[PDB]
Amino acid sequence: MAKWVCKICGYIYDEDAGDPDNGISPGTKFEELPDDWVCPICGAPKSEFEKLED
Ligand SMILES: [Fe+3]
Repeated sequence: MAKWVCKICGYIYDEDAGDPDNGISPGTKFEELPDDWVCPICGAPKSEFEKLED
């Protein structure tokens, strides 16, 4: 699945890994993340992520 980078800190949200420590099971697409999910490292909102795709 896709990977998205936090433009502030460089954390990669990997849809295959999810973010289970913050309530997100593996396989959750970035668009399916709750509106108040933030970067687990720096706290940036979803708006600050970019999909790693051409
Ligand atoms: Fe971040």
